[PDB]
Amino acid sequence: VRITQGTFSFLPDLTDEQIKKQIDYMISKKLAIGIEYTNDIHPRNAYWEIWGLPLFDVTDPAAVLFEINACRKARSNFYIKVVGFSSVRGIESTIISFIVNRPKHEPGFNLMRQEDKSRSIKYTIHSYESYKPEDERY
Amino acid sequence: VRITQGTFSFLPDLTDEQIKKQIDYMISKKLAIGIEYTNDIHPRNAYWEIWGLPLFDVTDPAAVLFEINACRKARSNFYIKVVGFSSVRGIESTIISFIVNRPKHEPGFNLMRQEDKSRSIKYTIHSYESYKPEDERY
Amino acid sequence: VRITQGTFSFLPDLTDEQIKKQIDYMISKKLAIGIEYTNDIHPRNAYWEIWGLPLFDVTDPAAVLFEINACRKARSNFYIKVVGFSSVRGIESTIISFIVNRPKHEPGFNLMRQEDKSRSIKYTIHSYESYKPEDERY
Amino acid sequence: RIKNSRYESGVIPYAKMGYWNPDYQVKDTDVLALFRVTPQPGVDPIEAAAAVAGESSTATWTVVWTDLLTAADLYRAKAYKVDQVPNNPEQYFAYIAYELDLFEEGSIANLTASIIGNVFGFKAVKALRLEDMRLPLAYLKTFQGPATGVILERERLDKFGRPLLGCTTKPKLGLSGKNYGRVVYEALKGGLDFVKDDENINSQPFMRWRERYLFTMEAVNKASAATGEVKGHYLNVTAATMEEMYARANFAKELGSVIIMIDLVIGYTAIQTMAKWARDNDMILHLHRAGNSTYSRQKNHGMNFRVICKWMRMAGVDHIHAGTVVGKLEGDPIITRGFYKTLLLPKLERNLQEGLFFDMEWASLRKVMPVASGGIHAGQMHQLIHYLGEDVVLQFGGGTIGHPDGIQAGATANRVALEAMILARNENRDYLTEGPEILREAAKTCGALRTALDLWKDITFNYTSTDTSDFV
Amino acid sequence: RIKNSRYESGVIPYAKMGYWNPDYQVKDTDVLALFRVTPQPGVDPIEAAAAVAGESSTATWTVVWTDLLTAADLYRAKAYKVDQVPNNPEQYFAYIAYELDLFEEGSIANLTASIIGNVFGFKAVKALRLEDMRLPLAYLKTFQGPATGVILERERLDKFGRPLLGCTTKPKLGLSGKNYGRVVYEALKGGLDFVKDDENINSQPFMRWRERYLFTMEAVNKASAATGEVKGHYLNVTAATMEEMYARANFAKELGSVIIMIDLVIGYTAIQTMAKWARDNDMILHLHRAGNSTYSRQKNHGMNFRVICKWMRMAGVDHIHAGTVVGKLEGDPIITRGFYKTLLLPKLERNLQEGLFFDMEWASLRKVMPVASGGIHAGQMHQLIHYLGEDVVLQFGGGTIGHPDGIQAGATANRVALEAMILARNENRDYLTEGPEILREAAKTCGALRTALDLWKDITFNYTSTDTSDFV
Amino acid sequence: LTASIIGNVFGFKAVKALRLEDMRLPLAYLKTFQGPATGVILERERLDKFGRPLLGCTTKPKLGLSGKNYGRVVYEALKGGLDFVKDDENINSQPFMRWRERYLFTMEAVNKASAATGEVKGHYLNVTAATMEEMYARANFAKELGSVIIMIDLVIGYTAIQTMAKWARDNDMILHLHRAGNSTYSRQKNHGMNFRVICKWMRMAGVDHIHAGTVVGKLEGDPIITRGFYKTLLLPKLERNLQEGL
Ligand SMILES: O=C(O)[C@@](O)(COP(=O)(O)O)[C@H](O)[C@H](O)COP(=O)(O)O
Ligand SMILES: O=C(O)[C@@](O)(COP(=O)(O)O)[C@H](O)[C@H](O)COP(=O)(O)O
Ligand SMILES: [Mg+2]
Ligand SMILES: [Mg+2]
Ligand SMILES: [Mg+2]
Repeated sequence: VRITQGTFSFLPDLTDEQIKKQIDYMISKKLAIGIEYTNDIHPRNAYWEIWGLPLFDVTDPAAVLFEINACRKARSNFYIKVVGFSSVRGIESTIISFIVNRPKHEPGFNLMRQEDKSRSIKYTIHSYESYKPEDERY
Repeated sequence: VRITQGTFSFLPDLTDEQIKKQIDYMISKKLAIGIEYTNDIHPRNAYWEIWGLPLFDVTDPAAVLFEINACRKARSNFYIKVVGFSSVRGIESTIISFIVNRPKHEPGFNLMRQEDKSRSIKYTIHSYESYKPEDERY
Repeated sequence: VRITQGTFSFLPDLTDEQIKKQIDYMISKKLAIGIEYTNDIHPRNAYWEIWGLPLFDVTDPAAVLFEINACRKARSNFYIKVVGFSSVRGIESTIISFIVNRPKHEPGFNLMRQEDKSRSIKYTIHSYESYKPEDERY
Repeated sequence: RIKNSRYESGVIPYAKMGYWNPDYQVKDTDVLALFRVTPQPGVDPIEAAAAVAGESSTATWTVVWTDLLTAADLYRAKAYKVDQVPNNPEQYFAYIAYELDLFEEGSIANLTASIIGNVFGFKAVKALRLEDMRLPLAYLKTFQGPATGVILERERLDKFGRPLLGCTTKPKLGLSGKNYGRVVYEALKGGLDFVKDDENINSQPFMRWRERYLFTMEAVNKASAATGEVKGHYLNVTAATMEEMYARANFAKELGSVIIMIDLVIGYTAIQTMAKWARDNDMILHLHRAGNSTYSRQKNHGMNFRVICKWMRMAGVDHIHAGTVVGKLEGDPIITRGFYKTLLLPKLERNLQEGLFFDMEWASLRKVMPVASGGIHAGQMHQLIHYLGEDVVLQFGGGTIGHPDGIQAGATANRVALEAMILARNENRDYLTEGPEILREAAKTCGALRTALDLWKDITFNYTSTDTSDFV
Repeated sequence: RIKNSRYESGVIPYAKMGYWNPDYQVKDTDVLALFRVTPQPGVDPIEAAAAVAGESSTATWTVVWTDLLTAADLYRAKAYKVDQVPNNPEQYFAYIAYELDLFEEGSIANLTASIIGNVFGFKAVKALRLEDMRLPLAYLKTFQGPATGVILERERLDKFGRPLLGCTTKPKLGLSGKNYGRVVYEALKGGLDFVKDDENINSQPFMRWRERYLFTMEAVNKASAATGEVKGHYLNVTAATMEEMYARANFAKELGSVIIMIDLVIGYTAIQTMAKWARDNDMILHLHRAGNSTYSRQKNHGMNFRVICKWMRMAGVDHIHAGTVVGKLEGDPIITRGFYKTLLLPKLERNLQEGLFFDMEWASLRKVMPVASGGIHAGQMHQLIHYLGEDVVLQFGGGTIGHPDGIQAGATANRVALEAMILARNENRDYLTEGPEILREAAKTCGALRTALDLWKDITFNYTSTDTSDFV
Repeated sequence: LTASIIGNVFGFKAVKALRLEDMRLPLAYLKTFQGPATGVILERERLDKFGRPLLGCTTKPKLGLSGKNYGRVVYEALKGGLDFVKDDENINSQPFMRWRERYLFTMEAVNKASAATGEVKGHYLNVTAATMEEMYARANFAKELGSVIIMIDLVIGYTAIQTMAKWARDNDMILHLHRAGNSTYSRQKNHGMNFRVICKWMRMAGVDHIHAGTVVGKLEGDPIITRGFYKTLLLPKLERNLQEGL
């Protein structure tokens, strides 16, 4: 499948040129920029692994590109995303999150249907790769 | 196993000659004809994938045969069924559904028995092929 | 007190001349006319004693006056009222009820206040004359 | 493969989609609605009527093939007649018919979600007013109707042959529970049948609800023992959540109150829930139509109050305010007569002057008692009886409490005025014309009434009505 | 003995009764309301403003001595400023201040019972519109605010940086539960974040609610497994009684739905009850403003939608439909901008052009997600982003299902169009002007979008807005 | 309805015999009734079985099997190709087999058969009992175990049937009615009540299945009169036809 989590995942995978322009957007909005990664892309997997510590006052986009490329080099068969956080009072949350690296092939998800009361079903979605240990995925 | 979902699945797999006669029946009853397919034959999998859009005013059975054969050519290792829908007020539902294509070998289903209160069990039926990713089934 | 049950009880006690005109009103509306009496004027005393049987097709007001006066003669120290009933489908109820006789002096009512949960009270209203047996009232 | 017919993708006008059919024969099971449509300049009236019909039933702005998966022809609503409004070239009366199967049984919410859901904000229509509706016998039978109803109400009160008299406590806001009970006792003892909370009296810093309920019930029972009458006070159970309303209603039930009141502003689901509660707990339910004139005042847009009268008689309310012709609030005599007929009659006959556009049988659902309130006083009594009739609750707030000699005196004045007037009516006197003299004659024996007549003698509310008939 | 002063019995004008005070200093705890008053010919504007203030707070038509039993001077509402409406000699803007103590904490019902209770049907006022309200910090803190709120909603969905995409299932009425689920699966798999019941889909002869809930949840979970996204479908729990609504809401809860929807037509008490339920049960609550345009369309009478936006953000709703500027329903760009600001911002600044007459702090109550729906299609994407911004749910019913190549293709077209547009926005391109070209460029790679752009290319809804600004 | 129509008149001395043949129930009255909890169309959608009759089987011997053995028969019949198997109408809870065992063992058999065929399978668990509380207990346990269907016997009576029809609608359960006791009044042409009347009353009440006869079986069923019964149960509008007794 193509995992369509992330702000731009129905578009082609962004080139470094396109990523740089998005980082300029994040810098103009004074966002803290974080790089996160996982090989468990369950929609409800709220906490991907953080690559270091979020870059807080960023003036130069190249610093962020360097870290994205460093993460890609160390975690090639992982999903990597860039997150932009706003500390402004009404928000205090992520305002942009997009995928910058995908493994070569995504298997997809298994859907478990447990029969419960009458026609009610309890569902479990589980990625096929997460039936393999972490070190053996993708 | 032989999946016995479908109106004629205890009989031998219908020849194109037999299918044509069933399409004549659907045409005499002014049914909308749909072709659907899946590789997850769980009994409760209510929504198989639609092959295109349902053929609504069909006069010639050969048009439907063409699409059944086109689906079989593109989805050879899938379950394919033909559905006939009636828009008549008391009905507004499917009145015939039969399998026109089966993969070469069907593994069957796993039965999970989770122990709950006293001797009550919660059951999960899951097809063995659906433990494999979609692109690797059958 | 002056019991103000009845349609015209804030006005002076109606003269026979005034009663006759009210009976003409009841006759023009084809009402069944009933004469009822009691010496227990509790507001919730829904069933006063009937003086005979309701006069159904009345053409002459004098017939009703005769019965009102006969009731007054036999039950002088009782409350007597004239009731007009309409059998018309949406109604099937009394549409006028007024007092035509009152005893010479009305004592009034006692109010009992039984303390219940917290500041809630359960109330009993009881006419002072109904502490005397029926034959000894008024 | 792609479609090729009436169901091929694209935008075609609503009239071509099947929502305009001048030859449609109205089935007895159809819900019929009459709209006053003002289309935008350039929009054909037939297309506007079809647009209203379409968007209140099955259509959207573009063709969708999924219609074919339903019995589309039956579910489409059809505008079947468009007439021009008598003295207005911009407005049209559009008659639309809706199939019974489109509605959920017993639900005012589902009915309104289709009829008034989205069409009033449709760009192509400049203005739109829902004037009347014919609700079919088969749909009407899925509704409870009034919990008590006029007939049973009068039997529980033992009060027949005359209007009932009420009073809103004044000032509207600010009294304590203790003082509220004072006013209630005085007015009921003085001769009123009912007194009520004002619609905005609920539970506030100056007075929370439990005190008012406790003190009021003491006053109600004292007044009952002092008069020999069944007395009541409308305890207002309006609250923010359903649980809080139930708490207030159940406490009123525990104390033995004969009646409670709710405000329209709680909404349709809360009203229906309370109507059922009232039927199950032998409680008279009074509705105050708070917020109603936000949409019913103007002739060109909104919803005419007779529609709300039908929906609320269906919902199950026992009293609803229906206007005084001569009071401080809007009420044209001919249009107000239509409202009263809608609430009280077993069958409605089409009468264009009253705005009753459809004949309608009421499926033997009980009658709602109309309430006439706002800026009225004794003196107007003869025309109140003349315009509003016998089955109405006449409420005098200011007309009672504003009396110089006290609240008891105010109440007596109103009660004596009422009784003298219907006595005269029953004697076949022309009470409309002789009215001032009937009152003057009764005033000779009742000083309280004399003072009331002198005080408010010249108070009249002569203003031009906004909601008027189109056929006069 | 009888009184002799300001409190002696009689009728004196509302301005003399204390409801007009041009020197009143607005206390920070006051509820302020702005009314557009059209008095009847002959009624002085100041007297009309005083009449509105009086009857929405403490007065009645005649003097009542009982005022003296309260701190009357504090409880009286005061009209403190009357200005004439810029290009209309008949209309006046009246600013009225109400004391905090007049209102029940946390209750929209009590607030409305005073502000819109009776004054709109007052004979002396020919027309009356409630334009705006300043709700004080201390009153606002007694309200829950949005159950989830925009920020938490996006965190539960893991969707940030772009508008969310939805779709109403069409035809509006007539589909079965099984077929409803078909449409839901196709649209969600194709790329929409949400699909919804239409406001009038509740439980009817053609489809009862339990089937739709069961089949829809199967479709939602299949779509989620097929995309790797959190998906949802607004299950409509609107019903006739509160118990029936709770039953539907609780079944949706049991099945694991992330969202449910209600219609404004259920009323304020039912809405507040469901807002609390949603907070307590981690459910996103969508409000459909059914019936809203019955009172908000006309500039001279009713209630402007920004007032309903404030009341519903207070009540606790998570989504409310706030209009599309370019769609089939009414939405003037400048007035719609005011609505969006009311729902999304922490503090509102007075801006006469948008109709925001008061500065207002929102007491840190959560943000409501505006929903833009009705007659929109890809192609309008660049101006949808331009007028509505980032935090909005863009809903394409016909714009998805009406696509010739199927529902999945419709959904993809809309999703690709959205993403390409905010990508371009983020790249600092003038997307308003370059918009047609951005879409055309994305269409080269996505056939589904190309076909959507061709199909609805010339569909525009150019009509004159009724609800317009007075300062342009 | 029945308290007026069949209340006292059948024992009236002046009438030697009396039979209720048919009734026209008006649209406005019909709308105050729920109708079938599931109904044919939705039932087939929940089972994913269309175009052919459904096949069932009553377990035999009627009385005497244990819970364990009842489940054996259910498994074998469902795996072999039947869509449904059922309790016999007089199988409720008795010394030889109490109800909880039968429900537990049957559901194991139903799920094994489903996994063995790829079909939705079911067994009509009979919830007939002496009191309403006991019926609710049995129905709710069937609900807890995930049974797609339950069955009741006419002999519980009209109020219990209506109460269970509402329960079935609210709990997504197919409700089968066995017309036990029906032929006590419907067999003879001169007195009693013709079964088409009971068909109308039960379609109104809300039942999802009712036994309507086989023409060629061991129980009474004239082809023309039986056709009338089937039309009453299945059609949206009934047309007057004197031959069928409509
Ligand atoms: O608040 C008021 O103004 C009233 O209490 C009347 O007081 P007064 O008796 O002292 O005037 C009523 O609620 C209005 O009649 C409601 O209007 P409508 O009846 O038109 O719904
Ligand atoms: O019923 C309708 O018409 C819609 O489903 C839109 O359908 P389409 O997407 O197929 O046009 C929405 O509820 C309206 O947008 C409501 O209006 P508003 O948003 O103005 O409240
Ligand atoms: Mg009032
Ligand atoms: Mg909609
Ligand atoms: Mg048997």
